[PDB]
Amino acid sequence: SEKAARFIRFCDSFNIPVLTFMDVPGYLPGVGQEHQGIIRRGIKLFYAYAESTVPKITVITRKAYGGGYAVMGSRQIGADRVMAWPTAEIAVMGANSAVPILLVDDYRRRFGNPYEAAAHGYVDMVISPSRTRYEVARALASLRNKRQARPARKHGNIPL
Amino acid sequence: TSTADRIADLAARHEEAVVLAEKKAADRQHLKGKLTARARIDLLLDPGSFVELDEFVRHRTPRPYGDGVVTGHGTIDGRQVCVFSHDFTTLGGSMGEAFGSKVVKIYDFAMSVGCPVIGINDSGGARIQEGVMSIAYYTELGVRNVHSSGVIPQISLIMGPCAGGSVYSPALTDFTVMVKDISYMFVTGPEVVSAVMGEQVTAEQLGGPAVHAEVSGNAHYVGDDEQDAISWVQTLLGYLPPNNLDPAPVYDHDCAPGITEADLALDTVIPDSEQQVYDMADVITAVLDDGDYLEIHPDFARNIICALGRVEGHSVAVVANQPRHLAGVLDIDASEKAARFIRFCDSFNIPVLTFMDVPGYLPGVGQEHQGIIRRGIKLFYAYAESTVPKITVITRKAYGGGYAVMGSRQIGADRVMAWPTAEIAVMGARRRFGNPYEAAAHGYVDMVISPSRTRYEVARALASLRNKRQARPARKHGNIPL
Amino acid sequence: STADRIADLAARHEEAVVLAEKKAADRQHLKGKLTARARIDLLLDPGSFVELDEFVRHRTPRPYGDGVVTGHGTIDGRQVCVFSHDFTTLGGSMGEAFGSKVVKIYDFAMSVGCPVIGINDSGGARIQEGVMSIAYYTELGVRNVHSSGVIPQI
Ligand SMILES: CCCCCC(=O)SCCNC(=O)CCNC(=O)[C@H](O)C(C)(C)COP(=O)(O)OP(=O)(O)OC[C@H]1O[C@@H](n2cnc3c(N)ncnc32)[C@H](O)[C@@H]1OP(=O)(O)O
Repeated sequence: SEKAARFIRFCDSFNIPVLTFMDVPGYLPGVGQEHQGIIRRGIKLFYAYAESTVPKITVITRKAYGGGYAVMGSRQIGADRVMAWPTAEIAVMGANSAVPILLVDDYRRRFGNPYEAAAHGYVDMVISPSRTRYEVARALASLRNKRQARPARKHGNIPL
Repeated sequence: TSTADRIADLAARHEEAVVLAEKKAADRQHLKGKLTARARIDLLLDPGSFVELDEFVRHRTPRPYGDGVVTGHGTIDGRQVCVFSHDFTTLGGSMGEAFGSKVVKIYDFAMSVGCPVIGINDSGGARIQEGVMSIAYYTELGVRNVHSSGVIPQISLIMGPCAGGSVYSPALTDFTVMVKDISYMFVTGPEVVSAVMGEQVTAEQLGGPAVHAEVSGNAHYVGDDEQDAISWVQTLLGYLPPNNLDPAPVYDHDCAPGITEADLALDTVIPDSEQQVYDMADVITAVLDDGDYLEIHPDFARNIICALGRVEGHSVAVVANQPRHLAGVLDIDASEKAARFIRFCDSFNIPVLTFMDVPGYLPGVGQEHQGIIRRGIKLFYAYAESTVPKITVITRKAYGGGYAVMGSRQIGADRVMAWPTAEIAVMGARRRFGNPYEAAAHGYVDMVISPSRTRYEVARALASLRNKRQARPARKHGNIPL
Repeated sequence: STADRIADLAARHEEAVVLAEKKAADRQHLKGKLTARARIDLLLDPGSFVELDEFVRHRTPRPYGDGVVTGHGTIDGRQVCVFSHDFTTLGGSMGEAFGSKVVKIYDFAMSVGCPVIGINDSGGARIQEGVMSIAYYTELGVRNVHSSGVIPQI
């Protein structure tokens, strides 16, 4: 998170578009990461994406769960174009952790695909992987004149 | 049908939304020793000031009113604030689309008029039943935290088990306040940790108030009970402006125009012996009105102090090295605790008052491999970027990089005064260098004063600097190390 | 000893502010002139003067303050910045320490937006310091120019 966060804020400061290739199970839980502050330090990546105003294209190759999906250049966090491969899995959780809240599991493959997210317009395209380059290139071309306003402030108060 | 029928029908829906639902939720949260969402709002807000919004919102597809959250605005000590409060009894407090809509609306209002947002959390995070949609709304909320950052004060009360987005949004707000025994914070709960990683940990070991108040740093304060937490938040708001444009409150004061006994005591507070320590709070209290201050992160990085007080009725931010813990050295934790504090205060135009007694940085493999260079430099960045008035009082040790960082003149402090016990040098030990007079010769300190004049000089410096204005770099934002 | 260190500060304070004022009055009254401090007390409201860089010294006699009294105070309740040359000490000549002290209070006045009164009484440039004395004259001039029409200058 800290590696990618400062990378993104840097690129946003010098107007380099950010292209995200996403396949994320989520944030890493467990006592090691909590006592070291994963809650506020992993969220630095969220701040970085939402703060940025450069064009942002996202390709979802496979896993897209929970906070990982939110942070990794989702549409709601400010991505201009979100395209998904058919192998994309967009859900709040994996089926192994969501269903011990009722093998009524592979009916949780309601979510094992991108088509619910596509139904709500949370992804813009469901493409064959071979068209990725094509679709990235034109998306980047379409976004070069993007302009976005920024909050009126001395500076924000990013978690430290 | 009739007009009277429709008005009686509205009264009936309102009894079900506010009375019946509340009694049901009180019964189920009694199982856990907790108050209800509405009870918490009534403890927080001025009596009779609460205006509830979206009372009759329901999920689309049992569809209770509110979908598990109570939103609205009110006043705290006469000034307007916006509030939302999770209902853990409805689906574990998880956010669905109706839930998220209510929160998104209340945040949009607070951004629109520029008042603080108090979020009262008691939630499992994102509602699994709604899939992508719940994640979408929590992201909208987090985006609004980010666009609010440094624009309106944001305060989170953690008052139950909290996971996922229910800890992610608080982390983006300015202050997180937990409550003893009843609250927790983790990415995901202990049973998911067991099924996935799989470690066998108790909730208190994984993310209890003590873990976050003393180890991770995620909690700025832990209240003994809910009302203690809520009372802390009310006191905190009493120091802060509503937004980053309008001024902080000014209270009247009983400060003494001459020199008192408490001022004279500062002349004897520093021990004669260098390996004897003292309590920096004994210095802090002699300067601040009524000797009072609200301390941020009191149980975390106790080798530095961060507090808000008042000088002549004006809000003042205090950063001070505490010699009673780890000799008052700087480590990673003290650096990041004071760094974020200073940046918050600079965002909201609170002047920073620094008491320096710093022998240097904590040495060791633990510090160096855990990133003391890029994490400790955050305090340097915080000071150098700030434009608020900065006054620094140097009481004793002031060596090397520690001297540089703690609000020296060169890093941008507007006023630096030194006590005769101050030792400003590259390193210690020949004690013709054990004083502030080489620094005073170069002008690096502006004044060498008897300690008892501290309160008098600080008060006059702050007043001299109320109209300070300083230009900022032309940029979208900086690139502070993370 | 802490009490010793405070006592020592009291001693140096009196060689910088009190005794130097006696010697400076003795030599300037001979010429029908007041001293830098007495002029500051005539200018500012009683008890409002806050003196800065009292113990500044030049680098290479190294008197405290290097020949200029600087600080801020009030005139009829409103804030002003002030500097006052001490013609007795080192001729009131422009050195690097001297110029630093005046630059500091000019930066302060530009920072907080208050007028600056400068009381001039000077034999010119400290020649031993060479081009540095020029460098600091120029620095002050530039601050006069960036202040021009922004804060009043007397
Ligand atoms: C600011 C940045 C925002 C970013 C946005 C994001 O990325 S959001 C990240 C995405 N993922 C998350 O937020 C999920 C994190 N939450 C979790 O992992 C889990 O919910 C948990 C750790 C709280 C486990 O809670 P438990 O159910 O074991 O606790 P408990 O048994 O007391 O809960 C009682 C009731 O609440 C239900 N419940 C609890 N959490 C729920 C949830 N998240 N969604 C739906 N239902 C939930 C349970 O079904 C149960 O219902 P019944 O009593 O009726 O049986």
